[PDB]
Amino acid sequence: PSRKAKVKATLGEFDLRDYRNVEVLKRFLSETGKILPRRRTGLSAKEQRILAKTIKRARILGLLPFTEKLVRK
Amino acid sequence: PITKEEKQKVIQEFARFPGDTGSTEVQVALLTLRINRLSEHLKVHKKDHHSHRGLLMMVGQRRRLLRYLQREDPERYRALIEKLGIRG
Amino acid sequence: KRQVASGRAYIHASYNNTIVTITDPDGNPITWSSGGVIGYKGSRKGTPYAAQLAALDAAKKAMAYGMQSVDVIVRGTGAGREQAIRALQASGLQVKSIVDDTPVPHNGCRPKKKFRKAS
Amino acid sequence: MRRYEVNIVLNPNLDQSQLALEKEIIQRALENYGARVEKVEELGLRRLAYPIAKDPQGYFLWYQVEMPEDRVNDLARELRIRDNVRRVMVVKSQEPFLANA
RNA sequence: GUGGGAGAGGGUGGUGGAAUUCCCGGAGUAGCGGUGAAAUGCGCAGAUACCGGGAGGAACGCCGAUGGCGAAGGCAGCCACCUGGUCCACCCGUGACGCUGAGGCGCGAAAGCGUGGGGAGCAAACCGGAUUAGAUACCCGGGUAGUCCACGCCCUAAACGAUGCGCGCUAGGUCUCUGGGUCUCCUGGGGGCCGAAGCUAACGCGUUAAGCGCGCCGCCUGGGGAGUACGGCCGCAAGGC
Ligand SMILES: [K+]
Ligand SMILES: [K+]
Ligand SMILES: [Mg+2]
Ligand SMILES: [Mg+2]
Ligand SMILES: [Mg+2]
Ligand SMILES: [Mg+2]
Ligand SMILES: [Mg+2]
Ligand SMILES: [Mg+2]
Ligand SMILES: [Mg+2]
Ligand SMILES: [Mg+2]
Ligand SMILES: [Mg+2]
Ligand SMILES: [Mg+2]
Ligand SMILES: [Mg+2]
Ligand SMILES: [Mg+2]
Ligand SMILES: [Mg+2]
Ligand SMILES: [Mg+2]
Ligand SMILES: [Mg+2]
Ligand SMILES: [Mg+2]
Ligand SMILES: [Mg+2]
Ligand SMILES: [Mg+2]
Ligand SMILES: [Mg+2]
Ligand SMILES: [Mg+2]
Ligand SMILES: [Mg+2]
Ligand SMILES: [Mg+2]
Ligand SMILES: [Mg+2]
Ligand SMILES: [Mg+2]
Ligand SMILES: [Mg+2]
Ligand SMILES: [Mg+2]
Ligand SMILES: [Mg+2]
Ligand SMILES: [Mg+2]
Repeated sequence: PSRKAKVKATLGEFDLRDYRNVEVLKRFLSETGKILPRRRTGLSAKEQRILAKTIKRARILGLLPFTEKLVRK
Repeated sequence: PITKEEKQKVIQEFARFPGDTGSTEVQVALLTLRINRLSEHLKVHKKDHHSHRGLLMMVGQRRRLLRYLQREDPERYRALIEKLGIRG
Repeated sequence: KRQVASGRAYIHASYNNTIVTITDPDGNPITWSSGGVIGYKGSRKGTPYAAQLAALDAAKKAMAYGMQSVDVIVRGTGAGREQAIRALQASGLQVKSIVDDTPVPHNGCRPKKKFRKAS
Repeated sequence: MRRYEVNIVLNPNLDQSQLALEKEIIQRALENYGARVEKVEELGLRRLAYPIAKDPQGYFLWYQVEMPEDRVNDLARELRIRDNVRRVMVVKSQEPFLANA
């Protein structure tokens, strides 16, 4: 479980409240559109809690996927 | 909602002297403010009970403060009611 | 009577059966097969071996249309899902990719009592 | 009055004239509902993560505004009256919350 | 009071994607489904599997936790509006204004009731298939009320922490959520676990007491008969107290 590391560890200083930023947000989703758990995100309680919101917003806007297809099954 | 200039307006209206914030008159005034606003909110939204509990609590607080004021100085009490136009 | 030669292969696998459709690039099917398409009738349709036979039958019928390479897409968890994929790779059809498209609701509809303790 | 952000996603297949038209209509509704535009960002055509109205792309508009909140919902409703307007999302503005600070 | 904070707290209106069902179209043909195994059932009036479109209802995957909010029941897609509670910092204002609370008033899961809508999925009753010594049931196929909305009732529960509310006092340790700070750590408010003293019949509780105390409320006095009978009050009824 979470064998590479820390999505937060590799990234710059970024706004968690920017739902309009696809580049940064796409890193917090798995292969499927699923939002990564805390083990993977490396975030904190309210950090994660905010990220979920902004991601869901971006999904509504059409910038991020709700779900994806898995490859090489 | 209740903004800051509104609240400050009512505070400086019922103050007993410049600087007074928490005297009984001012508190009864603020409670009357919040109660009126909230009851207006409950005129529609009849199905919001969780706020209605708040209304009960605010009314309770106002009535206890007024009970105190009536007990202490009946003149300030009559004055307060005549000013706000409560009870009845 | 097509000459498709490149297409899609849908493996839909439940616990009770495995049905394999093979389609043109636009998704319109060409040939299909299943546990019941081969001899099996009862519970044996949900077998991995029946899944192998189904995949192979479907692929044979597909290469009859002059099919060569397919993109495999899998829906469902059941025995002989993977065995269907394996038969398909071994079929002589070139498998360009495998994908799990298996549908899941995001808490949509009430399941049958068998499937309860879920939503 | 409060500070908002209006996200608008339009038809990428629009030509110049009709696009200028839709933008004009947006401006007019915005003004008519009492909004002042502090900043506007036109991102242009962008790739959606999934089709909206059959189309893989969308035309993005962003308007930071100030306005009489009691009139907000209506504005959004108004913005969605147009056929060529695919998405409208109005958001209460917020101070940026940074990680890696 | 001023200045900040977190939150599925409540109400109204919007809106998003996944899925299910049904309908239209394309392509395709001999089955699908379902079980321990089957049969009913559905399919040559072309099903299942695949693609595109449409209609409609209901619930919101990941995030999601050993988490948060609420007095309780309970509360989870996203957006806005309306609104309740609460915590912290400053130590600014009032000056005992406090606690509890029989009655009263209000809130109160699910099922149920009334009127009108709505009805995709699920499904009491019912109708079928099977299993069985028999099968009423378990298992399988259908399936009405109901489940959803509005308004009005009903007032219950393992309405559970099986632990009434408030305040003061009595070792620590460890994880956690949320504020503040001279930010390795100290300080405040929550949520957990191990444990001092002590308590307990034991199990266990142990600064989130079941410890040491004070105040006020509710309650108990062997089991069955029985939460029955009678009476009263409430309810449209079921029924409740
Ligand atoms: K009890
Ligand atoms: K801090
Ligand atoms: Mg079978
Ligand atoms: Mg191959
Ligand atoms: Mg529109
Ligand atoms: Mg809420
Ligand atoms: Mg749909
Ligand atoms: Mg058809
Ligand atoms: Mg027949
Ligand atoms: Mg025929
Ligand atoms: Mg219908
Ligand atoms: Mg509960
Ligand atoms: Mg608030
Ligand atoms: Mg002082
Ligand atoms: Mg003094
Ligand atoms: Mg009390
Ligand atoms: Mg009363
Ligand atoms: Mg009830
Ligand atoms: Mg009900
Ligand atoms: Mg009814
Ligand atoms: Mg059924
Ligand atoms: Mg049944
Ligand atoms: Mg502790
Ligand atoms: Mg604590
Ligand atoms: Mg603590
Ligand atoms: Mg001891
Ligand atoms: Mg202990
Ligand atoms: Mg006796
Ligand atoms: Mg009884
Ligand atoms: Mg009883």
